[PDB]
Amino acid sequence: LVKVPLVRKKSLRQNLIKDGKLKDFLKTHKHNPASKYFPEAAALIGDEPLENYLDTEYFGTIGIGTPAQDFTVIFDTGSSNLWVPSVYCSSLACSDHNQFNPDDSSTFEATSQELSITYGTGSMTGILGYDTVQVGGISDTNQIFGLSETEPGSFLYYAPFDGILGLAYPSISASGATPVFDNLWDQGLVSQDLFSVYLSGSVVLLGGIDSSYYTGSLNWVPVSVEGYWQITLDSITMDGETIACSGGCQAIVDTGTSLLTGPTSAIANIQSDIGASENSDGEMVISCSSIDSLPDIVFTIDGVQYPLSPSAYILQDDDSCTSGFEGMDVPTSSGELWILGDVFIRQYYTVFDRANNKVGLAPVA
Repeated sequence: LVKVPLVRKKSLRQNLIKDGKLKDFLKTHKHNPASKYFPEAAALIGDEPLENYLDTEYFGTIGIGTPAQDFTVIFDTGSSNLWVPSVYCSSLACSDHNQFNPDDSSTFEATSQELSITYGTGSMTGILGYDTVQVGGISDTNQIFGLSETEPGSFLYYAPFDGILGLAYPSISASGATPVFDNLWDQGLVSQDLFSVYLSGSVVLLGGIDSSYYTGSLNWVPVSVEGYWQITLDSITMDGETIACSGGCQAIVDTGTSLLTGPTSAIANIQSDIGASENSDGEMVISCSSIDSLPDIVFTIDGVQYPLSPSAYILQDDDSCTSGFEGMDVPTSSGELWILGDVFIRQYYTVFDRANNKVGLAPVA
């Protein structure tokens, strides 16, 4: 089976906290995760292009070129581009990361096309090139990717990743560059037009489904809008009570974030009920000792119930327990939108099917 092992590491946020940098940032910027998903939710003043990856926790490794140069990357279902930093990246922030040197690669082919990458909070500038990408043991030849050269923000210096490998639909790829998964499929390098994610780290399984990772039967849900891995949510309940998504709503399955993210108001209510409070470094801490007294939250999808127990929605680290919930302000006309991140995936093995445009889910084993 083609397996890409994932390692769980402290987040960019945690690193910012530990260096005492987060406070100042937050005082002068207004963070809205909604900006990754809507061209309209952007920050007016965006000097931190990677702000939206504050909370990513799982990373994988890929090789690029001949012979291979390695990089740690985020396997992101909420984006579609592949990019890594160029050796030409002079910025301070590029300094202790792996960078790609095209001169060292006998298979590299330059292009004159510019890459402009944005995740809603400022842009990164670079160049597009082709090379062979080593992923899960496979050699993905003629893969177009970006080499970033301009200021990526101070956040990169503290990030546990070098770059990002997008897993969404091609419709949302900047410059229409072909995504990794599409090129693999196009070249007949994978068994089937689908992929699955298992979080313990865990693995990204390319072109397969492994029954060892779940119990029960898989439940299939159609993708409702092709672009992100977007589905229809039926409701959200907390103590038998409907707390949000009344009469249905939209949800995006996103591996590039660890948290459950939803509209500010629903969220403010949930935080209050679970006993969380916000600290200086701007986190919602909860007492670890209070876990056993919390209620489950249930998402109903296509008429099936997916409960998350407190042990699931509350993150337990070193020196702390933190809330796995976060809020965002979605645009006007946009309807209610929830984002399902690691917290959810860690409990429900997820299958991403491109052949049929559906998502499948089942309780982990």
